[PDB]
Amino acid sequence: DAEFRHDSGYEVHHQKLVFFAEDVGSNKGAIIGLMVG
Amino acid sequence: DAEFRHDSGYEVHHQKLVFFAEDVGSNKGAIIGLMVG
Amino acid sequence: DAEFRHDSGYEVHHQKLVFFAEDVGSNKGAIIGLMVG
Amino acid sequence: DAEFRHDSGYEVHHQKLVFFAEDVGSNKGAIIGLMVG
Amino acid sequence: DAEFRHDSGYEVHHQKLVFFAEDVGSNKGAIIGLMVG
Amino acid sequence: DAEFRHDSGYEVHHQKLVFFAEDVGSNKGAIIGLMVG
Amino acid sequence: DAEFRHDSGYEVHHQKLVFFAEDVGSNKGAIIGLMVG
Amino acid sequence: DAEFRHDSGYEVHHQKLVFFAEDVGSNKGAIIGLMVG
Amino acid sequence: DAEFRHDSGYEVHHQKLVFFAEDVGSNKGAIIGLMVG
Amino acid sequence: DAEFRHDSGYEVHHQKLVFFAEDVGSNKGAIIGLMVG
Amino acid sequence: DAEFRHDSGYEVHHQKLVFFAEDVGSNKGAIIGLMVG
Amino acid sequence: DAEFRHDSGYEVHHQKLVFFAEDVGSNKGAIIGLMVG
Repeated sequence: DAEFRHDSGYEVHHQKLVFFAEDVGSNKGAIIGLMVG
Repeated sequence: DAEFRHDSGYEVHHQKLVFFAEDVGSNKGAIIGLMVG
Repeated sequence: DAEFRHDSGYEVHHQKLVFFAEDVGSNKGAIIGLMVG
Repeated sequence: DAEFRHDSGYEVHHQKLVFFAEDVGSNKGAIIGLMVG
Repeated sequence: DAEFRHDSGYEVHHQKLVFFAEDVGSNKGAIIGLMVG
Repeated sequence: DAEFRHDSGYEVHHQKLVFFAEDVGSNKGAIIGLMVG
Repeated sequence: DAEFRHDSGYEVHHQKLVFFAEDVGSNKGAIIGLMVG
Repeated sequence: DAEFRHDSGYEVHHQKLVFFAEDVGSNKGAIIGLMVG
Repeated sequence: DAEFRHDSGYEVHHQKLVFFAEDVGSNKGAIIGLMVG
Repeated sequence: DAEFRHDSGYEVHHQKLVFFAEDVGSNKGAIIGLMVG
Repeated sequence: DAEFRHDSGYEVHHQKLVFFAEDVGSNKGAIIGLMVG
Repeated sequence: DAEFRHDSGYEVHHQKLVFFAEDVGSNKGAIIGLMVG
C-alpha cells in the first residue's frame, strides 16, 4: 500500500524489463487455521 | 491502495515490459478459519 | 483505491506491455470463516 | 475507486498492451462466513 | 467510482489493447453470511 | 508497504533488468495452524 | 455443477456453521481480454 | 464441479465449523490479458 | 473439481474445525499478461 | 482436483482441527508476465 | 491434484491437529517475468 | 501432486500433531525474472 513510479528520461536500449512485485503469492499476515478455547 | 505512474520521455527500444503487481494472488491479511470459544 | 497514469512521450518500440495489477485474485483483508462464542 | 488515465503522445509500435486491474477476482474486504454469539 | 480517460495523439501500431478493470468479479466489501446474536 | 521508484537519466544499454520483489511467495508473518487450549 | 447435501442425525451443540462455497468470487475459466490477429 | 456431503451421526459438541471452499477468489484457469499476432 | 465428504460417527468434543480449501486465492493456471508476436 | 474425505469413527477429544489446503494463495502454474517476439 | 483421506478408528485424546498443505503460498511452477526476443 | 492418508487404529494420547506440508512457501520450479535476447 504505497506509491509506484517509473519516470523515464533519454533511454536507448534493445530489451528492458521493470518488474515491481510487493506481494505476488504471499499469505502475508494471514492467520490461517487459528483455534482458541 | 496507492498511486501508480509510468511517465515516459524519449525512449527507443525493441522490447519493453513494465509490470507493477502490489497483490497478485495473496491471502494478504486474510484471517482464514479463525475459531474462538 | 488510488490513481493510475500511463502518460506517453516520444516512444519508438516493436513490443511494449504496461500491466498494473493492485489486486488480481487476492482474498485481501477477507475474514473467511470467523466464529466467536 | 480512483482515476485511470492513458494519455498518448507520438507512439510508433507493432504491438502494445496497457492493462490496469485494481481488483480482478478478489474477495477484497469481504467478511465471508462470520458468526458471533 | 472515479473517472476513466484514454486520450490518443499520433499513434501508428498493428495491434493495441487498453483494458481498465476496477472490479471484475470481486465480492468487494461484501459482507456474505454474517450472523450476530 | 513502502514507495518504489525507478527514475532514469541518460542510459545507453543493450539489455537491462530492474526487478524489485518485497514479498514473492512468502508466508510472511502468517500464523499457520496455531492451536491453544 | 454437482449435488450438495447436509443430512443431520442426533446433534447437540451451542454453535455450528456448515459453509460449502464451490466458486465465491472466481473469474474461473474466464478468458478476459483475449486478442488474436 | 463435484459432489459435497456432510452426513452427521451422534455428535455432542460446543462449537463446530465445517467449511468446504473449492474456489474462493481464484482466477483459476483464467487467461487474463492474452495477445497474439 | 472432485468429491468432498465429512461423514461423522460417534463424536464427543468441545471444539472441532474441518476446513477443506482446494483453491482459496490462487491464480491457479492463470496465464496473466501473455504477449506473442 | 481430487477427492477429500474425513470419515470419523469413535472419537472422544477436547479440541480437534482437520485442515486440508491443496492450494491456498499459490500462483500455481501461472505464467505471469510472459513476452515473446 | 491427488486424494486426501483422514479415516479415524477408536481415538481418545485431549488435543489433536491434522494439517495437510500441498501448496500454501507457493509460486509453484509459475514462470514470473519471462522475456524472449 | 500425490495421495495423502492418515488412517488411525486404537490410539490413546494427550496431545498429537500430524502435519504433512509438500510445498509451504516455495517458489518451487518458478522461473523468476528470466531474460533472453
